[PDB]
Amino acid sequence: GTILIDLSPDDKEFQSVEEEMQSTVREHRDGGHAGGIFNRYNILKIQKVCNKKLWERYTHRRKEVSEENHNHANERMLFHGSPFVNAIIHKGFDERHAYIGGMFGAGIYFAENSSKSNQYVYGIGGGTGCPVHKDRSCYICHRQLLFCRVTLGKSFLQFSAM
Amino acid sequence: MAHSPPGHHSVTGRPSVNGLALAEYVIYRGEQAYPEYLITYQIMRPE
Ligand SMILES: O=c1cc(-c2ccc(O)cc2)oc2cc(O)cc(O)c12
Ligand SMILES: [Zn+2]
Repeated sequence: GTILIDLSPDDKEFQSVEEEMQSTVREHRDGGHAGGIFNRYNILKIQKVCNKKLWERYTHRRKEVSEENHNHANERMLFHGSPFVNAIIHKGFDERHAYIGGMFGAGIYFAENSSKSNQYVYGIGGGTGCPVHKDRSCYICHRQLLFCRVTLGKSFLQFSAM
Repeated sequence: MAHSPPGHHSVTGRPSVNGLALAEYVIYRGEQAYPEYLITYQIMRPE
């Protein structure tokens, strides 16, 4: 059901997505242990993910949340990095994409910092790094992450010692 | 997969120590996100 449409680097849509990626890189407290050492990315491709069924699933739930929260879906665009990105784009997010042992409970995690989601691309804590070189800081291998539309509704505020 | 705190739809993890870290968020239903853009990239070695 999913088709992927390549965006041209000349397209305003490509440029605003790339800007969000690059401008939200930060330094991490592990000194690059999990996701590598870097201040910026080489963006190779940005594809729009198009799936009618998954979109209608999303907007149906969004309306329910909005209606429970003074007509405010509290919708954000947020990053998600995962070894399962290929399953996600075809089948949608589900419990098999849950971070069972994460800080705030068994749920699906997203970040405002692209570099935070990058720590999860090769698995929890960077796993064993790229498949080819076993390198969490690989500068050669192509990585993928998702920039996702996320309905937060009424969000519980958890201050964390992070 | 856990539940949302009663009467909430998600959790906002707001870093209290590192003033430069941005927020992280958790949803408890897959239908609350749509994977809109797939981004293929390399990280770059600092110069
Ligand atoms: O982008 C994220 C992806 C994941 C993640 C965590 C565990 C999985 O099995 C798959 C993905 O965790 C995270 C945890 C965070 O605190 C922040 C994230 O952005 C993510
Ligand atoms: Zn590699």
